[PDB]
Amino acid sequence: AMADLEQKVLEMEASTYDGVFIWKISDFPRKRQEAVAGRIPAIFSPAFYTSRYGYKMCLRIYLNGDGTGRGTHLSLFFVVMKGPNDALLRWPFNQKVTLMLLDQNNREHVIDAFRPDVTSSSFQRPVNDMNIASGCPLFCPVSKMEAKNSYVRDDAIFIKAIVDLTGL
Amino acid sequence: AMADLEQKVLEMEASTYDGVFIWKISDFPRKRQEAVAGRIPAIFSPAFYTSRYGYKMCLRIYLNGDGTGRGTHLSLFFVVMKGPNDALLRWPFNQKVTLMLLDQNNREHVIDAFRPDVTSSSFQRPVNDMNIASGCPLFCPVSKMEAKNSYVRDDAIFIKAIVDLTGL
Amino acid sequence: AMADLEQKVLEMEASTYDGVFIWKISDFPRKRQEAVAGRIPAIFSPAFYTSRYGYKMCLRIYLNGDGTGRGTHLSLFFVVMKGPNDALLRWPFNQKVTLMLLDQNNREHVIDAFRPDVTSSSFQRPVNDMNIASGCPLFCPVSKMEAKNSYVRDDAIFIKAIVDLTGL
Repeated sequence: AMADLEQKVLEMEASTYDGVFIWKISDFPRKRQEAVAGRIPAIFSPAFYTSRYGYKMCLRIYLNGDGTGRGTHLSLFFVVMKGPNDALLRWPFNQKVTLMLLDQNNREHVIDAFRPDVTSSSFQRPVNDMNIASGCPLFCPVSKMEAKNSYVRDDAIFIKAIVDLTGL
Repeated sequence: AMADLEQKVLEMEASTYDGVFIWKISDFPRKRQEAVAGRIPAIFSPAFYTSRYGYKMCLRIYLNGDGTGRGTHLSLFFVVMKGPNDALLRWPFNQKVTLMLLDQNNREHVIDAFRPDVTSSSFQRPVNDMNIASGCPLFCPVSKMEAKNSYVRDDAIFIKAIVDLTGL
Repeated sequence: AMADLEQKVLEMEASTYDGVFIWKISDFPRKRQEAVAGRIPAIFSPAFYTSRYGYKMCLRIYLNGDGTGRGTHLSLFFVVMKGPNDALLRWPFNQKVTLMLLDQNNREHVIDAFRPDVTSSSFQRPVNDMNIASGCPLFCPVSKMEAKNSYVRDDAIFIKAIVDLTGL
């Protein structure tokens, strides 16, 4: 209950309530290796929300890829989580989501966006803590970022997510 | 102790600073019974604020009623609390307050509102931790909500408070 | 230890993310003496930010003065701190800053403002936890506030900082 409180505090510290989230991933080189090695393929980010009492969401990343991108790309996914106020929200979750890998030279960010499918189980009201993730298996070529460039800086990268709030 | 810190974290986690607060009350059936039994007549909600450094407030609810509503209605009250920045605020507190019991079918919420009386002890600058509560003794007939309907769902209800910020 | 987590909780509780910060200093008389006595000349305030992922900053105050104000005035300084997202921000920090000592009678606040100098090391990207502070050595005559008046009330004063967000 100390790592539980510690974890809670850590979660609160990272939460945002306007649909915009910036996830700094430090110790990049080590985590990158742990992915390549197959020890820790993926990492979950802290949770964030669409509004003070809105949808609860988090991100999941595979530094060395997943599925169609396994070993060739950085795969990034969006996750709808069971939120405390789900009973008050509209389902399925259907807000457009934009995912980005920030260029720390601020000249060319890697960006992609997707429209949730109303028929996918990924966006129905959560029964478990997290619904099945969905996103970009081929988000970024390992060569592009990682292998230097301006995405990795001082052994860290920044992932940014923007959830369109239209209709909320 | 660890109970002190843990309590602070919970408070911080529930705080809002824009005059809007949604209070989710879980274990509704049990709490409802504890009120009917007379063991725990009322419950206080976590605190929320009108602005980052605004008035501090909380709600107090009697699942089996208080005063004129005892045994017949759900009584809901508003409470002005001693805030850390009270010295910088205007007194008496005189913002219009709207109290709601949310319909989880989102079609017919129970709603009431009141205008604080500048002559009431309930709204003067707090001397004690909490001023005398003020609100709605006959907020909602026990029959309406509670006894099924669409207010209680999966053993929980949602109370919402909106403090008008005109002039702040 | 616990003091580590307790400290983090304290910092989170005080943080703001819109460039506006109000610092309540309690036990004023005692702290004032500790300054006059030379035991504790300065005090740092909790940190606050320009935006959710913006610059990290704090204030430093000398209740009995510093440098040109030592012994005659209250000296107040602004501090740019190493922030978690500095890599994504523009450097040097060059936002106009307004510092205030609030009149609790709300009629005459002590106010001053300054323009960061793009050539000062105080505003370059932080290498250490905190850059050199800069601000107002002659912010307020010890006679004005402190010595009574309406700045000190119930043994407390309020310092307010407003960071102009133009261009951010």
